[PDB]
Amino acid sequence: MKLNISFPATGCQKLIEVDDERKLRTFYEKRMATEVAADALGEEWKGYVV
Amino acid sequence: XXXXXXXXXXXXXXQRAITGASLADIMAKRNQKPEVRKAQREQAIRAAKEAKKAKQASKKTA
Amino acid sequence: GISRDNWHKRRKTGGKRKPYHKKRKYELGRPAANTKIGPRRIHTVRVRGGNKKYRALRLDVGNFSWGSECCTRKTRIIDVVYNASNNELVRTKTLVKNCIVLIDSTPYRQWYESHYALPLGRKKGAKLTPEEEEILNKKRSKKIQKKYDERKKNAKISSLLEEQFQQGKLLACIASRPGQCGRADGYVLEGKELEFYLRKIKARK
Amino acid sequence: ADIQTERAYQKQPTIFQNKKRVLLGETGKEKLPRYYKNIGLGFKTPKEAIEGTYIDKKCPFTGNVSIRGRILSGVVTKMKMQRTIVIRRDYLHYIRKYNRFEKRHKNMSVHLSPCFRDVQIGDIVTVGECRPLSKTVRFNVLKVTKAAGTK
RNA sequence: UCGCUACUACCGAUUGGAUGGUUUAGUGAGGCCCUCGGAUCGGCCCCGCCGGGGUGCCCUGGCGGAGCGCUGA
RNA sequence: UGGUGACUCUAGAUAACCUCGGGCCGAUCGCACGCCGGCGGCGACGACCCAUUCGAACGUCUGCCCUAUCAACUUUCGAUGGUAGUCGCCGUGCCUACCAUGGUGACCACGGGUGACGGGGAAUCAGGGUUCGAUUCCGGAGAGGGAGCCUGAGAAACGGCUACCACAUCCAAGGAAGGCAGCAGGCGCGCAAAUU
RNA sequence: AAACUGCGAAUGGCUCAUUAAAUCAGUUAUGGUUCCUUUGGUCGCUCGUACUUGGAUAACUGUGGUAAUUCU
Ligand SMILES: [Mg+2]
Ligand SMILES: [Mg+2]
Ligand SMILES: [Mg+2]
Ligand SMILES: [Mg+2]
Ligand SMILES: [Mg+2]
Ligand SMILES: [Mg+2]
Ligand SMILES: [Mg+2]
Ligand SMILES: [Mg+2]
Ligand SMILES: [Mg+2]
Ligand SMILES: [Mg+2]
Ligand SMILES: [Mg+2]
Ligand SMILES: [Mg+2]
Ligand SMILES: [Mg+2]
Ligand SMILES: [Mg+2]
Ligand SMILES: [Mg+2]
Ligand SMILES: [Mg+2]
Ligand SMILES: [Mg+2]
Ligand SMILES: [Mg+2]
Ligand SMILES: [Mg+2]
Ligand SMILES: [Mg+2]
Ligand SMILES: [Mg+2]
Ligand SMILES: [Mg+2]
Ligand SMILES: [Mg+2]
Ligand SMILES: [Mg+2]
Repeated sequence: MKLNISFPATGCQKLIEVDDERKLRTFYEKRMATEVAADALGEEWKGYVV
Repeated sequence: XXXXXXXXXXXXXXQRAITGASLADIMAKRNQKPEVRKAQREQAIRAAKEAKKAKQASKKTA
Repeated sequence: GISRDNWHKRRKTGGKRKPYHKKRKYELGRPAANTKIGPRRIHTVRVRGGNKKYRALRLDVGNFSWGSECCTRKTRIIDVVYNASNNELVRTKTLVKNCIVLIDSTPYRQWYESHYALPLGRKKGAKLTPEEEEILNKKRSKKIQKKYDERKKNAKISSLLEEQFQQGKLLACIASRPGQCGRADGYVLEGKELEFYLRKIKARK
Repeated sequence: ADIQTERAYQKQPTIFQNKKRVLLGETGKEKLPRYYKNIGLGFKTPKEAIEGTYIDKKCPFTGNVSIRGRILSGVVTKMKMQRTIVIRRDYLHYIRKYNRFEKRHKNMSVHLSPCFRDVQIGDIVTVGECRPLSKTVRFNVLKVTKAAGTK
């Protein structure tokens, strides 16, 4: 699983590679265009909404 | 047991510096007040009117 | 798709012919557009030459001429009474050309009572409302009363029509084919045909 | 009455009957004005059309069709179809090799306005061509001349 | 006629086989039409708080927060 | 008002209608630059609707090779006609509904066969014929076989697409892509036919 | 250059499997229809932000995926 992440207001991107089953647990059984806060994603994220 | 709620999400246009004018110039011209702009407009308008009647005299000269 | 071509067919004698060419665009048939009474629904089709055919799935209003007194008003359609083609088509209430239909008497009776200042389809109970009495009984000026009085010689109506108004529903027939046209428009049944069709629908019972 | 056989009402599409009148003119008579047209090639439209009561849309005189095309003649053989007859045209086809003709014939189905009547098998009918009326019927009967043995 | 050799076509069980063409019936991919469906994407309103203008309100602006409000695709 | 051999024609008058899957009315481009803060010359695209051109599509009349070891054929599932519709770009059993019982046939229908695309033509010929015309012009059909549609003024298009059947290419085995009856050229078939 | 838009790709080329009043030929009709284009006609005939209006998207920038494509 790779994540392709984008900051619109800044106008930037990064390709992150995530292998953790939990981090993806938060994303499974999800439809497109839904908002999930990225928490399990890492320590830094926290209040980040994706 | 069911979901009756339909979420309404909002769209926001942020600001970015456009290449050749940094966010300081965009905001410098944006936040410029009505006195400043009205002065600039009427001054450029009168400069243009003078150049134009000068070129009307330069039409009738030739 | 549906080919309205002639070459799938027996000869005059009846020997079947083997088709020389496979089906051509211009010989195409489309599916049947059946037209029901309800809130207005219409689908544009693009046809040969690139022109728009207006197709009617649900109709409500249609406009009609009351031919005797030469008027035409935009009315609401109620029901399909009779169809020469198919009884099945009455049952599902389908609008085709030349099927027969009930319409609101209302805008007609209004026009009429404004033209002739006379009672139409009102109960013998005679009960009236202020607007009605001010339109019908009204007030006149000399030149006016003479005009209206001069028309009063003219306006009398076939007993059949008269009754229709009393019931609120008029018998009419559709001259335009909504299927290709997009509107169901037509004329009120007067006189001989009216009596005829009345005989057919009493015969339907 | 007797004019209306069919499920639908039988009209003359271009004429408006229901024009209202005084009760003094209703007692006089009801005569619905015929629509009849003069067909062009000099066939006088028969008396029986212009007076007559019948209604046939496909008749050349009292109805909507236009006679343009070939004008042919033939002889009536079989009339059991309603408002149409089968006439046969005979002719001689020349075979070059043998320098002689052979006989031949063709059968035309052709429509016949109810104004003409007493049209009797084996009599000469002159027809003119119309736009297609039916599957096999492209023609229309313009005038009927009796067989040679009429009395 | 019989006999010998050679070559053609014929009858012949084998419900003989093969292919082609139509077609009865059952099955029925895929488009097209109709009735639905409604993931999502908007717009208008609803308020809160604040800034400018016009007279507590009105016209705007700036954000935000929210409603099974009601509309388009 | 005007027009035909003939209109239910063209034009006129009256009442209304007008599609949210909307009809017309130009929110456009260039080159010259001039005139009394205003005026405009030439063009380019657009556009509803007439008319016109290229057509196209259905009809009319007459014409085709062999066959009886094919004599009756079609019609419950349209055959033939009637009446009203639906569908279509319109005329029409085109299709539905309801009636009628027709229509074709020794003047050869119907059925079968064709080493059958039809013509313009070719070969051969005193006169008459017989045979051949896949092939450069005109018309028709078809793009492996059938079917079904998008797009458009115009295709039921195959150097578009969607299936099924028959074939066949790539694969990391998950998937993807095919259509020379265009030119070359290759295989096969064959007595039989040219340069990537 | 590219990309959006407009137009064209329905012609032309090939072949002769099917197809027997069918195709086709001469003949006529469309008063029973459709017609890009071209040519001429029309285009203030309607009585009811305009000195200019709204949103998006491609090339382009960038982050990517798949063994594979004129994929996205
Ligand atoms: Mg057009
Ligand atoms: Mg079956
Ligand atoms: Mg299906
Ligand atoms: Mg009929
Ligand atoms: Mg009809
Ligand atoms: Mg039937
Ligand atoms: Mg052949
Ligand atoms: Mg030949
Ligand atoms: Mg040839
Ligand atoms: Mg060749
Ligand atoms: Mg050719
Ligand atoms: Mg083709
Ligand atoms: Mg091949
Ligand atoms: Mg085009
Ligand atoms: Mg095809
Ligand atoms: Mg090819
Ligand atoms: Mg091609
Ligand atoms: Mg080749
Ligand atoms: Mg060899
Ligand atoms: Mg050779
Ligand atoms: Mg392009
Ligand atoms: Mg062009
Ligand atoms: Mg023009
Ligand atoms: Mg890129």
